[PDB]
Amino acid sequence: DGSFKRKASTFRRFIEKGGEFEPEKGRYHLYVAYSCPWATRTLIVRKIKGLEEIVGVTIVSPLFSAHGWPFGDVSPFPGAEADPFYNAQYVRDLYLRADPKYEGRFTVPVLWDKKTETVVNNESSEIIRIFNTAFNEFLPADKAAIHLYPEALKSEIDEINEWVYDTVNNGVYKAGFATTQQAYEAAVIPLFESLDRLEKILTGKDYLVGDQLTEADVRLFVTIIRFDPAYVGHFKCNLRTIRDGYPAIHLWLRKLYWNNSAFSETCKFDHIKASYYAQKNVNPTLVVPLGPIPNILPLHH
Amino acid sequence: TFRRFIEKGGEFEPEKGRYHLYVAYSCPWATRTLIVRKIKGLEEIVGVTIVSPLFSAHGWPFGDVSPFPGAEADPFYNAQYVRDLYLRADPKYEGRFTVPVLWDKKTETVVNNESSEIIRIFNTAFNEFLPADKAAIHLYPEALKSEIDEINEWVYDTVNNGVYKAGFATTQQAYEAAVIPLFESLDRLEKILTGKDYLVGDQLTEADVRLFVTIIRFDPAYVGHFKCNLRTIRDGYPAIHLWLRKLYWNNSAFSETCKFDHIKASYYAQKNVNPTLVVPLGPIPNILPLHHH
Repeated sequence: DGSFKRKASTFRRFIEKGGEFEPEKGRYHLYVAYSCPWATRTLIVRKIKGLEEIVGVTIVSPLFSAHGWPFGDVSPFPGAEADPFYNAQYVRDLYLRADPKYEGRFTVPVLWDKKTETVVNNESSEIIRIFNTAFNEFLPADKAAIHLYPEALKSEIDEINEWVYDTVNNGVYKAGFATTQQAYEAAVIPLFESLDRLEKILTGKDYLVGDQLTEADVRLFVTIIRFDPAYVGHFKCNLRTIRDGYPAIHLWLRKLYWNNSAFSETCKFDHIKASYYAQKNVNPTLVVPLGPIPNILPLHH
Repeated sequence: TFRRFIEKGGEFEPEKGRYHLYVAYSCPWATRTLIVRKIKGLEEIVGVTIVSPLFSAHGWPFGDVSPFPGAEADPFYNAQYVRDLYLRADPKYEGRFTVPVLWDKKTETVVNNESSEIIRIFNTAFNEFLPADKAAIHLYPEALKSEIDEINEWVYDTVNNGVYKAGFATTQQAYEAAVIPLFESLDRLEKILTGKDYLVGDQLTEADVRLFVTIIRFDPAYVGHFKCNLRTIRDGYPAIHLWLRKLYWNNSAFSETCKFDHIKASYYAQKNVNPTLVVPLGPIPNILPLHHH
């Protein structure tokens, strides 16, 4: 075969009044890696909705090991942190604390409940939607009104998300984790056709849907911001680059990054590059290339 | 120790149909001799055999051993690998079994296996068999020799060898120690070539040939596989990029000897660097058209 098949996330609970997980301040905690785009989704939205003092965060080490994601005391790296709560050493320890029999993959992001010591949700697409409303009572009326998945734009967001996820978000992994030439080509060609499609959508536009920030932008951003700095080279996604092959995408990308601090402050290029290029099965030398220079070009304005 | 020349009255007299080049399209050193062979119109005077680009544990295989489009069988000795030629010439030879090999079919020996000396031989050794315009061509003429040597020195050390020093580095430190001077030399070349068509003397010389074989492989192979990715030629060095496209598109000697499929297959089958053996489909195209902005 040789093709990459992503497994689904199995912690799919929400935070709702009267439910198992009541909205509370200081109760829920996000375990993430700065390198993981899926995890970065939740960080971006945490800052967009102003949840920084309502939902906590721990940064695991970018240096994925044989035991998974280590905490910062186990595999030090600038900005990587120790687990504040269970003296955990690997993200795995969190999962097996929630369920010693759990047999899924030990992925970030983890939206964690400190009260019952379990995983509420480990599906990035649901965590950012939780963040749209679940904590609105702890927010000012205007910050609470922020909603990245609004009803009036829902279907259009869903329609773009479906193929962006399949051929772009996951497409880069299907290309880079392919182990045959046939599997590699079957992923990378649709990837770049989807980029051609996105380029037309974004021509003369600042946002994918409705001329305003939505989760479709967030979800696409975490892949594209990583494209030139890592996916082009390490994952062989190199038919062309964003900065020189897709001017509309490139402009959209630079405006998100440079004009909206939620996108730039959660973007750590050293974590990103260290993580991908430490994958032995793809890059045995473990060398991290010094390029591209820069990680993202200025807006020029 | 195979560093002999072709001169009248010498061990290897200039003769037609006597001398033969064994090369791989993927190797830039070997490609030097292919480019100069066509610049000097030597195609029907000096023969060529294209070995397989799929380098093996036994070295360069011939095309019957490791088939690949355009790779050929050895026409003369049923050789399987390039080493067999070397050991035909001298069973005790203990050097590297490199291409290019400039081979003497008469006495069955290696005349020369140094690409820098082969392309110089080609400047004059066969001029008696050529039309006047091809015979007058000289890529290392006396009046530019010192200038060609000066640029060759650091091009060879930090660019020709440099992409290999970076790409074959096994530590972060060695890698950076190689790639940084590489791109500083490219910055230097960018200045030299701003508003110029040739590195030296406003005319084609071996300096252009020697730089071309590295740069033509830069975006299609060295950027990704050898991590020479601070910036690309096509987007980072417009002067180099123009010089390059003029050589390729205006001079058939540069383009007809350029087989990007051989180049990419050869680099990306290096198991120690790219264990998956996948060959990227990009960049698209391998070299942009001449009238592109």
